[PDB]
Amino acid sequence: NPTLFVSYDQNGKKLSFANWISVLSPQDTPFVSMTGKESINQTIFSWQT
Amino acid sequence: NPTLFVSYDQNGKKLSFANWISVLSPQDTPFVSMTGKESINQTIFSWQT
Amino acid sequence: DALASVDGNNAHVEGSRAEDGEMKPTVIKSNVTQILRKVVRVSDTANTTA
Amino acid sequence: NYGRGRELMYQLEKKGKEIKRDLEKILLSGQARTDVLADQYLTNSAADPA
Repeated sequence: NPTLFVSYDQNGKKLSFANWISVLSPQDTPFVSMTGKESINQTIFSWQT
Repeated sequence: NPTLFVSYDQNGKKLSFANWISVLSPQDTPFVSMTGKESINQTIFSWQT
Repeated sequence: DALASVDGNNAHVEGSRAEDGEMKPTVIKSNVTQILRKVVRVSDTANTTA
Repeated sequence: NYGRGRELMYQLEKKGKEIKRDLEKILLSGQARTDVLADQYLTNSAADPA
């Protein structure tokens, strides 16, 4: 064990992480943002023209 | 699609060290604690019998 | 952690030009957990008998 | 670090205790004096100018 303590000699350390995460992903959904939703009952829906 | 994520894949996993240190180094000092100090002025001290 | 090696023979002249003593760092000791599981698969008909 | 405040004072406290160990082990040794005076301890004044 050296008498002079150096950074490379330390064993107990606190990594000090960033405390968060950078996702950097796109979540825009321009089409779904518009086109108001509508609720139904059956698994099939129809309309007349 | 694994059922659950296991610890082997956690990119975090904080160290969770201990907040103390154990030192098994005796410091009894029986003799020194049974002598009594006495200050002097010179480097060479003497006494007569 | 631990203190220095077996002590003794510490006599230094008034001027010695200290030679970068060799203090040593701590020692890291780690362990891992272990899972203990006990499963019981009992029927329902048996859970009503006497 | 985890169980340390600073690497300087922490390393000093160790030596502050190691020196006590060095002292007692020396007081109980069989080491003799170092009479550099060369037969001039008999005089309070310094030894010959040489």
